Amino acid sequence: ADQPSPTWGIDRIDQRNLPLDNNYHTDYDGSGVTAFVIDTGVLNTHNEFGGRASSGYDFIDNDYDATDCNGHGTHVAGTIGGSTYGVAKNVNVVGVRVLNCSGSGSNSGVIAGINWVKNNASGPAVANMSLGGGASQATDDAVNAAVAAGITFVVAAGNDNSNACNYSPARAADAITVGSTTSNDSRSSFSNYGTCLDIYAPGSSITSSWYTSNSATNTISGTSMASPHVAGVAALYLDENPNLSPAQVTNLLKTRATADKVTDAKTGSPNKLLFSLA
Ligand SMILES: [Ca+2]
Repeated sequence: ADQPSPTWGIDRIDQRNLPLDNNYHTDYDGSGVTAFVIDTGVLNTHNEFGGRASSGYDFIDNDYDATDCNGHGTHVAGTIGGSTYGVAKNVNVVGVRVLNCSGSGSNSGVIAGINWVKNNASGPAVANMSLGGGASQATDDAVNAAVAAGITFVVAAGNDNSNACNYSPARAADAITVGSTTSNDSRSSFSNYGTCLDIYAPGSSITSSWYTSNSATNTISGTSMASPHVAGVAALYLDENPNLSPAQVTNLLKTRATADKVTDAKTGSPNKLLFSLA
């Protein structure tokens, strides 16, 4: 399929070179794959999802209603799997709410959400974590264990304009850690960087769904916006080949990535820009 006039992020990922061609081509769509969005919740009824979004668990309220009262998780989820704004337009979306209405949460609750995905994922699965905090081996262990259990984890590098290795789950060995770029292929000014990164993806001024109505959109910036582009492409690859392990997904992302495009990428950063096609 070819989507004309896509938002810039997804426009960027299906081509090697600028300028943007105002087209988002897909050969796959994330069919048969589930993307777990560990975040502020998801507005399941948003027009973007067409029924494909449902609640996993809410660790803020302690119940099964993982609706979004912040917006962040809905935006992240639309980048992964929205009809208009999304990479993988037929993926299943499951909200795992670990962040409150103000976008905050405890290490304990985030770990609870990671474990929940590990224990509940069935079939080809990817999990996205557009969130981070101070270095935590407890958090890293939970991520690494969920990955060892067969779920590809994709996480934001963080918005500190610093070495991403200082933060969890960014530094977690088996996380795919995602830095942010702009529409001219610069590292975003806020993007964390360095050897704990695996890949770069569009993260500045990304348009996607928002929680205020079933048709609402928002345009926001962050490694939190870059992460779901990568999670969405993992879902494409797992539709294409449902037999890939997380390690094989990681390798395929890296071998398929566009090389040597990111300017000001910083010492130790992999100069790899997300590429969605096979
Ligand atoms: Ca394009």
